[PDB]
Amino acid sequence: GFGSKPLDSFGLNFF
Repeated sequence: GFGSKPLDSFGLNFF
């Protein structure tokens, strides 16, 4: 997603 977490479809996961 986009945010401070590990992997997501858009890189690093949202909050």
